Amino acid sequence: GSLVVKSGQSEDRQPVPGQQMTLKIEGDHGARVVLVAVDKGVFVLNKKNKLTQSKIWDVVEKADIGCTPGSGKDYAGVFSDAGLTFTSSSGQQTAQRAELQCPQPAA
Amino acid sequence: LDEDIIAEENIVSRSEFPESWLWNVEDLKEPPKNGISTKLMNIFLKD
Amino acid sequence: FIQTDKTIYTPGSTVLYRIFTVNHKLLPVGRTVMVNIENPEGIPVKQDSLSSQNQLGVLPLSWDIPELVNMGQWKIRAYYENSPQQVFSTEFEVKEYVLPSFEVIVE
Ligand SMILES: *[C@@H]1O[C@H](CO)[C@@H](O[C@@H]2O[C@H](CO)[C@@H](O)[C@H](O)[C@H]2NC(C)=O)[C@H](O)[C@H]1NC(C)=O
Repeated sequence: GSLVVKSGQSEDRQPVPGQQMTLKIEGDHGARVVLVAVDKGVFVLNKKNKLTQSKIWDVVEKADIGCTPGSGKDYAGVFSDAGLTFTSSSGQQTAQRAELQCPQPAA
Repeated sequence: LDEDIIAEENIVSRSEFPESWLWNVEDLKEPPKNGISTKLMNIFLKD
Repeated sequence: FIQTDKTIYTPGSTVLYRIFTVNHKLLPVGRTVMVNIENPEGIPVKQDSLSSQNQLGVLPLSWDIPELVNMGQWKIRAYYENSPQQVFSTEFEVKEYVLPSFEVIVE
């Protein structure tokens, strides 16, 4: 989607403590949004373990079943490294895989 | 008093100092302009 | 995915936490979640079991920190009911502090 949070007011920069201001929220139709407003001095003390969208895609990429940036030793190695299985009626089929994780590089 | 200063009794102290607040839930059901719903939340600030 | 209102807390304060329950397509799913809160040496002190069905994949919950507590790093661990071996985790700290009034950047 595309959730954006911005100021509703266009003037009165640095408002007074306790002042009413308008929070403007643009986002996808039908979505439910959760909020929290934190002093930044908490984050100056401890900014670890903050969740973000980039870490979400990082967790998904760590859950990927493909292990190689393409190609392969043969047609079977192409599918097996990509994360696919193939089996034909003539007999040609992919290599057997019994491990969930990717093989580790020599490094 | 008559002097050029705010008297002490009507000085109103700031006291709402929590660090984290605005633990609210809202649903985007406003009219979608290009598929985007524009929600206006008028909210109190703290001290 | 677990969001906390702060990354670090005081003894005698409240921890607000929302758990977002999504499937593999990152879309909200309604399942039963088992959540546990563990001490610095790994002792579960509070545990929950709740389903997010008809709540749009959001579990807002709360818990109060006692003043009798061991300061250090505290861990929240969570897993679905139908997948107990896949454990998710995020951390926070408990300390005796007041917030500073300024930030220091070392560049
Ligand atoms: C008393 O409580 C403390 C925590 O306040 C615990 O001891 C800690 O053990 C961890 C290792 O798991 C160390 O990293 C800490 O430095 C220890 N804290 C200390 C020494 O203050 C434990 O539950 C009890 N320890 C003692 C010595 O009584």
